[PDB]
Amino acid sequence: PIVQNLQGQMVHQAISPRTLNAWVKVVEEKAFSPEVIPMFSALSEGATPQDLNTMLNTVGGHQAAMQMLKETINEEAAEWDRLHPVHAGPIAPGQMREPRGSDIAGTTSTLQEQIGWMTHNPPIPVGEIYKRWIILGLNKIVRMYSP
Amino acid sequence: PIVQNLQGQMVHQAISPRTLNAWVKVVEEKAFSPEVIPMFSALSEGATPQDLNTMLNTVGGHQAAMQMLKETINEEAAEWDRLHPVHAGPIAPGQMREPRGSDIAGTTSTLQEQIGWMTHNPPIPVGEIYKRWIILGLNKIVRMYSP
Amino acid sequence: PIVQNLQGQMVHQAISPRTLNAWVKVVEEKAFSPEVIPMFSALSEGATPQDLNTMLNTVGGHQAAMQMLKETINEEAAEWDRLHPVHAGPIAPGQMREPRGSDIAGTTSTLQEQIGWMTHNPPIPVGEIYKRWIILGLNKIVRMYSP
Amino acid sequence: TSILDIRQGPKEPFRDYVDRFYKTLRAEQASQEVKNWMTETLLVQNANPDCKTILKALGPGATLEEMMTACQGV
Amino acid sequence: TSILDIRQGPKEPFRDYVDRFYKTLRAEQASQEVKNWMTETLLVQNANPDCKTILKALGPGATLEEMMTACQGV
Amino acid sequence: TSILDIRQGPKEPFRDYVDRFYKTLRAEQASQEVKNWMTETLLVQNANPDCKTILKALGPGATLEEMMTACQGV
Repeated sequence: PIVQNLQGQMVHQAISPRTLNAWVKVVEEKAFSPEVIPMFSALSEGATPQDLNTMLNTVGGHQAAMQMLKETINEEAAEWDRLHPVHAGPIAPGQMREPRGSDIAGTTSTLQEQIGWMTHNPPIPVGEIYKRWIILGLNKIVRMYSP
Repeated sequence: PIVQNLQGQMVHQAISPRTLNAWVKVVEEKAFSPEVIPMFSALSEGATPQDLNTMLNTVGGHQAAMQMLKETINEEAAEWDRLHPVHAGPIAPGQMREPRGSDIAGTTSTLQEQIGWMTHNPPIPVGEIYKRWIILGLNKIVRMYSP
Repeated sequence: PIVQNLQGQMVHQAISPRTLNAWVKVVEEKAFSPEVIPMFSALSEGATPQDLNTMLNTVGGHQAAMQMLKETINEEAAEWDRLHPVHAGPIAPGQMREPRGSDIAGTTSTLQEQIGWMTHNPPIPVGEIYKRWIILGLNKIVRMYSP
Repeated sequence: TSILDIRQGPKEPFRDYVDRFYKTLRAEQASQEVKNWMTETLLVQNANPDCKTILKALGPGATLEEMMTACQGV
Repeated sequence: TSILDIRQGPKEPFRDYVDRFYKTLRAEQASQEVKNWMTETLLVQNANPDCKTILKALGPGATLEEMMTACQGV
Repeated sequence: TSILDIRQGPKEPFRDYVDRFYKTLRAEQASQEVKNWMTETLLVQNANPDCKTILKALGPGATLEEMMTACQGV
């Protein structure tokens, strides 16, 4: 995640193993139950896309759901690209590039790039955009997996 | 929560997973028992409204009680708005806005706004107002759930 | 509790959840056994009255004993008020008020007031006065609960 | 399971039924106004005859602690 | 369960009953004076005949360690 | 249980008895001088005849390792 250091700057720090394991354990115990979404939300505080793929990729089991989510993440990403067209002409030397759906999904962007966008002024909340897609896709799952 | 840093200022820091899990475990084990209220009170030390909705939203089970509480929180909030009318004329550029019942419930306010009110001079104790509503609503529950 | 900060001043810091839980677990496991008293004493190091009511109020079970203790705490408090009369005339602007049995029990005093008395020069050990009442009342219990 | 399929048994305490209701209501995502409509309507409708009778005597304006204490002996 | 419904069994130790009493008393929120009235009154009244007999012999002014040691063999 | 009620069985090792003694002595709160008096007195007095006999042969001035090794075969 990207956290604020004592000095008063935003720097990246790694997520903790008993945080990781707590994510694992939630999924083990409460599967598709709604409490998973606030839980997720708390444990995703200050998290990167990269950390969010890590959390999704580290799941075991419920592979039908994991595929449905993936496909929702790509749909929501396809929709990001649709709604926000690429911008006019070449990229400025003085500036950094606008993200695509796949940069938001973490796929085409690097960590330093993910830190550029979030730490820069104005900052862009690429975590929160992926977060809604995850929560939206979580609703899809919850609604389906209701019996 | 909003905690004091080493430098001598009040800054926000996230709540810990084994704190979260301790909240979960209390509820699992002691359900509606009275010891839940001091316990709550200790674990809510320096907590935000936002953190208090997180704690309430992360409950599983006892949904009749969770609904009774919600409805108590809104009643107590409706009562906040009644007792404290909005103030005269437009909001000053030099000042920040007075809270409503829904800002106290965390709903209409943002975190930075919740930090403005609490850290500012004079500070306003929007946690402690929600805390009484929670404790009051906890009494309602305890009294009902006595057999 | 009130602890010394790195800067070299006495400031209040909250007690820890696995400290809280360790207090709970002791009581669960060893009930009225004598080892509870040194144990208590260690975990009450630098503790406030407020924290001591928190610890007593968070007990579950053994309610006959909890009531006997309460009633011992009030007796010992009644005795504090008896032995130490209130002082002559009005309270000075330059000074802070002398405690009563109920301020020692934490009841009539606020935290900032509890920090005033302990941090001020000379300091007054209102923790240690309540501590003896707790230990005395612990002897009463231990002696009764011997079979 | 659908919210319409939530019903009170002939021997089931209301209490255990109300818990089931706000759990299933907890998995409904509809507007609050619709969920208010569901609350006043469906809960009583699928309640058993003995309690149903009881709840009709509370009239309208009733709140959950009073409903829950009202159907306790049933 | 109501405080009036708290009573001592015919074979139940007083001790286990007194624990039940201050647990239920712990869920009563009444003025202290009323709760004092409940203490001296209801506790003895719903105590079993064998201990009840014992407690009548302690007279008034009695405290909990002396009541609790008084009804121990019963 | 009272300290006077602590006694050694006819088949009970002294050792298991001495443990019981300083546990109960651990719940006595009396002056040290009185507790010294209890140590030299009550321990031997409620000790069983076979070990009691043994302990009489150690004489006075004896310490706990020597008492504890003295009554080991008994």
